[PDB]
Amino acid sequence: AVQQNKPTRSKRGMRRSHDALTAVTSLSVDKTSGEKHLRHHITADGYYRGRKVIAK
Amino acid sequence: METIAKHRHARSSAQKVRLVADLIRGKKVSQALDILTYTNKKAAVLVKKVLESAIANAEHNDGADIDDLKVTKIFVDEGPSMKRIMPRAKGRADRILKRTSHITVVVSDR
Amino acid sequence: ARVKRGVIARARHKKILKQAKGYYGARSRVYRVAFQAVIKAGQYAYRDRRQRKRQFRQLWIARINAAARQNGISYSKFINGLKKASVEIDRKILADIAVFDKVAFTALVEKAKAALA
Amino acid sequence: MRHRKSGRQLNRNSSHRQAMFRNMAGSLVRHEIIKTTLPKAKELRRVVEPLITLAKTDSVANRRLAFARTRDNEIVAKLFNELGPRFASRAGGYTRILKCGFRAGDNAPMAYIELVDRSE
RNA sequence: GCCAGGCUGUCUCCACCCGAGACUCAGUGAAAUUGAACUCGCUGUGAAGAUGCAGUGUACCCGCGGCAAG
RNA sequence: CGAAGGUGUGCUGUGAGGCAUGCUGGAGGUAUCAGAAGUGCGAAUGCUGACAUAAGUAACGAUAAAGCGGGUGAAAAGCCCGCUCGCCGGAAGACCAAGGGUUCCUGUCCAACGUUAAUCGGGGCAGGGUGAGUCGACCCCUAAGGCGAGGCCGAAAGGCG
RNA sequence: GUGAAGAGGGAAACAACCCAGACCGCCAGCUAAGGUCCCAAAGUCAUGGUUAAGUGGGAAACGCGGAAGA
RNA sequence: CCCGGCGAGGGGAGUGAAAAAGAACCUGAAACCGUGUACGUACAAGCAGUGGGAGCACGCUUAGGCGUGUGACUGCGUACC
RNA sequence: GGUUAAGCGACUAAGCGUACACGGUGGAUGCCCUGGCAGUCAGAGGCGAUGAAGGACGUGCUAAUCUGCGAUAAGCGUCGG
Repeated sequence: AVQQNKPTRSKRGMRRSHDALTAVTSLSVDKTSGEKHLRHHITADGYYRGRKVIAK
Repeated sequence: METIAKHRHARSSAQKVRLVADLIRGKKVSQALDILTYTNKKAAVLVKKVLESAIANAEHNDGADIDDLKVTKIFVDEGPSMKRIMPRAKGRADRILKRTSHITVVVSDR
Repeated sequence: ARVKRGVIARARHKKILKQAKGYYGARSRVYRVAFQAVIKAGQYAYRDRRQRKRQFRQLWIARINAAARQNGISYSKFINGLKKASVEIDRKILADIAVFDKVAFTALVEKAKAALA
Repeated sequence: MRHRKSGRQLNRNSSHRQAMFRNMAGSLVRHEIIKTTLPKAKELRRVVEPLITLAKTDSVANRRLAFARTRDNEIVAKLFNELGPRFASRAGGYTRILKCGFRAGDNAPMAYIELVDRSE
């Protein structure tokens, strides 16, 4: 069970076409801190739902 | 004008790096930075650093208007490959090529 | 003395590859495949140098037959009428006239029928 | 097939999982907050909240059982004395989990799991 | 090498469960082998087992988990 | 004021070919006529250097098992501290013989290695560390065995003693 | 005689069958074998007949049955 | 001088004839790997070429149906030693 | 012009192929030699128990190497350029 002919670069590209990732494009700006974060995630300085997290 | 910033001999494969590089092609600086920050990839952080260096070069060397910048041309290619020897069964050896990626980002407000 | 053949080999490879444009990747960029590809393409061109004449003659015959059937006569009967009337219009000219001039081919068929009858 | 089955595997042995849950529950009770993988915190909830539920009522048998679980004395002492009175007026929802992105080493989900009150 | 007693999933007949691979994610990263591929089925032929010839039928393009009939 | 080399365009010959010139090249090339080839590569399971192939697939090297808070650090699950769980415990404990020869400790650091991140390490650089009358070697005697003056043998080397 | 060392056209491909020995080129005509319902270029042409079985399109011995290729 | 982690790396200024000479440092090919431009490709079957062939973008013609880039469709075509 | 009905119908490229411009490892081609191969003319045709050829260890203001040297150790004494 070994290859008989060389796979083409076209075949390589068409096989890797499905390897592309996706952008979140869903940045949420906190009401209080006014900074962006992922949906249902805290900000850099521990802020979420206008609540001051320990942020450590 | 056009400001170019590149990282040479990066500790990543060009094929894998392109997967994240293609995302920030033709997108504004703010959205590209956000996507790179919230993308969990070694290539993502590498391209984030490259784009930050490009933005800094534009701000310092060139005139003004950081906001109006854009990722005009981003491309990643393969570079020198480090050859290493890995033992296998029957006392044989395999030659493994550790790859490096040259990343380049060119921006222009125009 | 010693002679280095690098320049000659490079020139020959470039000459071979220049004629291998648009051969779907390997057959255009690989010297070995390109050379054989070039030879095969040249053989096909040599065959087509006469295949073109055959195809054009058959197309002209088909167009003349179509026009003759439109006018109400068979291609063989029309050709026989022209030959017995001493009309030696080439098939390419007949097809072009049938295409770009209807009255001309009406006259052709009229003369052919008159000669036949 | 997981057809109406509960309990994520979290690949480990049964005893290893039990010890992991006990130790993490004890640490959570001690520190009032911990930082761990989201599946780990979710699996913690089910075993940690019953601890506070039992601590709601103070008795010799309850204290002995709360010691048997988590095999610690400081955790038991803190229970029935601090968290008990604090959550006596609340039924359920003793712990809350808040996701905090991923991990640089793993990129797996991580979250802070902590008591709702936390006494500031 | 054969026979007698218990024994058992060898089997009738295979079913569930406990762990490591197998599947996705993050990072590192080979080999066997490779004339060129836009690599379908049936009939006939063909250096004698036709993906590639002549006739006919089918099939949007490209990935992912397995069988190996070639 | 622009030669070889590399890459395109045009012209030309029945042919291997020849001429003009844009581009990088900043120093050599060589008309015509004659003479010798290490004189013309597409294959010999050919050799040397580089690169796709399967593929970003396997695999990441016994199922003893990691987790939590803090310190350094830009990055902490693999570095350090403290707590909890587990394994070996006639071993997975400790020292020696043989072997290895500075890998031992400190300060500093990520160029390359750890089948991953690394600040860590048996990784790079600089410094320190080995103190013998009582340890062993060394030294005296000695089996197996070797050398072995005189001597025997053998063309010479050389064998025995 | 062909191939071996002969291209090309016709029969489905096919080398031992038929015509025909490719100096090169032209969007010219004619013809040999083979065909004139289309695929695919040409007669759905005529004249006097045969066939009722798709015989044509599978094969001899008897009076269409023997007559069968995965 | 700036981004970068006190780094590697890069962008400016300057020396330099040249930094399209930066120590991985004369000239810098082919196979391999991407970007931008122009065309084709999601109903079509086979050595992937050839003749015809519109269509699609640009320059020329001081319109002239011309060349370059691709080949929807179509007859033929079962690699080399 | 609005409605019903019938026929035709490009504009999409997740990716791929073709041609052009620019790039990445690549060190091939071209240019150069304090390097080799082969001959001619000459000396020498041997070195050493007054200790040969070859090696270990040391010698700088020196941490390592090459080269010279050997406790007088990248040198010392006499006589000349």
